[PDB]
Amino acid sequence: MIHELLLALSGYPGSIFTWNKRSGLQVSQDFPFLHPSETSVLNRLCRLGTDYIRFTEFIEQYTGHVQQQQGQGGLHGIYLRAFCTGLDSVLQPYRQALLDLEQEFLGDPHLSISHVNYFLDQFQLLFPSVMVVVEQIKSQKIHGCQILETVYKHSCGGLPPVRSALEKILAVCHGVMYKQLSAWM
Amino acid sequence: GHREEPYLTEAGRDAFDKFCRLHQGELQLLAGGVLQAPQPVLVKECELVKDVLNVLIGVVSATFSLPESISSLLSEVAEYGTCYTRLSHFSLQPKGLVFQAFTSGLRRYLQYYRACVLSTPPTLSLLTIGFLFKKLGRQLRYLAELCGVAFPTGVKLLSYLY
Amino acid sequence: PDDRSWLEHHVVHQYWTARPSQFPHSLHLHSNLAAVWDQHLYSSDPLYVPDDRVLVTETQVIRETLWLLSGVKKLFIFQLIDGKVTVRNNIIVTHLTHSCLRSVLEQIAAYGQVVFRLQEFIDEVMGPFRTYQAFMWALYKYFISFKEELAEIEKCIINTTITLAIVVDKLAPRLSQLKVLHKVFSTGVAETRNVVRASHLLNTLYKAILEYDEQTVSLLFSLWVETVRPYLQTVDEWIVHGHLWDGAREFIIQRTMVSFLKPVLKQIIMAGKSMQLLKNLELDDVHDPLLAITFELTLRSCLYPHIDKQYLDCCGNLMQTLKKDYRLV
Repeated sequence: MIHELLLALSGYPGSIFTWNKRSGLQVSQDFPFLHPSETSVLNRLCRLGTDYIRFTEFIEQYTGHVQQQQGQGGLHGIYLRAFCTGLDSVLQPYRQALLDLEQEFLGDPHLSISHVNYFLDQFQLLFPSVMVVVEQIKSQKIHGCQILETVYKHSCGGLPPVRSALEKILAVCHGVMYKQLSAWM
Repeated sequence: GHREEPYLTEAGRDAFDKFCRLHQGELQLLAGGVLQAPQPVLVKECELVKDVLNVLIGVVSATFSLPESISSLLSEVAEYGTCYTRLSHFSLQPKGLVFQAFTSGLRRYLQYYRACVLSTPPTLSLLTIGFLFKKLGRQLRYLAELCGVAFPTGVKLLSYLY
Repeated sequence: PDDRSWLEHHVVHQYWTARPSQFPHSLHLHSNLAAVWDQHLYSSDPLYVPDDRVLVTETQVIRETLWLLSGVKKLFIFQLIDGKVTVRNNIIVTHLTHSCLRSVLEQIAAYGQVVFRLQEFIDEVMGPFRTYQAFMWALYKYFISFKEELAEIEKCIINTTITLAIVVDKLAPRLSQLKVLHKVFSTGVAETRNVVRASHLLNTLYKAILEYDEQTVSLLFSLWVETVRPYLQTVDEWIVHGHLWDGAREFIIQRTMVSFLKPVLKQIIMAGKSMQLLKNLELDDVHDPLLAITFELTLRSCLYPHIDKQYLDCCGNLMQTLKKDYRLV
């Protein structure tokens, strides 16, 4: 369960975390030695790995897969590509936290699961925020510069990690707009 | 004292392979023995570290051919090497003169890739190697879509890359 | 054998499953108390009443109590029937006669309901109001450090002598603190439009700090800052950018009354309306150093110069550019 949790959270589904698209990651939870206590902390942990899979799949799916083969600005185009480029760098402390957990496990493997949940609880509010940000762009066919407002009106929240996380991606999407302005004027 | 006898959820890498064996035993009972997977234990972490260190060279330990869940981890770092070799075979040829200059530029990028390995890791962990070569690996696989592995040569290349 | 032995020995598992538990002990009443009490009851001719309390050992009770006081759900001990967590009366240890146990687990279940209702409130925002959001964020910020304290105590069980009565006095400077938030939010849900439901909320903390103005006041004040965070952002935006913007009534001003900014509210409105008439021809970053250097009364009379001198500059500049170029005089 210790190395397997890291294997699942890295974005490679294990033999206990049954991969589905209607339940995401989910434990079997039918072992003849199951404890009632472990259930809730596992149900809390599965969601972040489920979100991480879709994020990495989105970024791979829509950035760096074409050589200029009508086109859409909420599936292709440079503003969505800038969104994905900012997106992957925002998920870097999630990776670095996963790298920090394994050193603690190598120091001693008898560590509490609530400690791991306590570590992941700061990403726990940020990830459901950015899911609706990608979902609105995908549903409403939001084209080009209208992406720039969409994150910007969603950065009027009051959670500090949401604001600080969105601002970098907004800076990249601003950078391409500055790049075209440097030529056109 | 008689030793409180801890939980199994706070134990793993010895309890993990045991519990995986139990899961496979329950599954092989529920199927009837028509599943039959080899090597339920092995490969470790550091041996796979040395193996993937050899994979980025362009050679294998004959694991591929043209715990056991780590293969689900391995494939995505495996499929990088399978395209990387497929560029060096596309540079095995010594053609147009602009095409020769193009292919020498591709070999000058392959030299960078060969230099990054054996110079950055003093045997780091597996997931660090995978994470560092995630943002770089898709960029290398992008160049396989760029290159041929007909493919244009001459003017039909010189306007295509332009 | 091979795998079932590694389970059977080293994993606890007997009592949270349907299985008779076997447990050796040192008999002779002082901790054999439950069996001696049952022997006396059967010797006094009950008649039968075949009580079935399966068994548990003592330390496992300690760790399940800590996981309940954390705020996570789904444990074997502590059944609940309507949303209020209560004792499971199916258990005996080797002592505690099933009546001392039924009382002490009831006392900690009373705090379990306190933490369970507030984590339910915290879950109902995690799956758009922008002051409730700041309030639940304040409670979340308290809760994460609280769960760190109990989680580090739980690691010291794997390694001193611990019982139930030790950990309740150990959590005393926090379980006293938890009872207050059960009272501040219950009046914040007891009470249509978002703005009256925000104003009666924000006035509650502002009143409740002055009520106790030792250590409880610092707790309430640390929640107060993280609840007043949106309002300061909006008053700064109304000052520097010269227009008020609401998410369909985000302020009591339309471009009943809160007592937090009332003694300078007049100085704020003449600040807004003067600046837009100036546009036709920062303050967070001075409030936050003020927290570095009677409490929430005269200290709030130190906030008011920051907006008052800024206002005098704005309205004086409007006056200066009206006495020349459309010169009234």
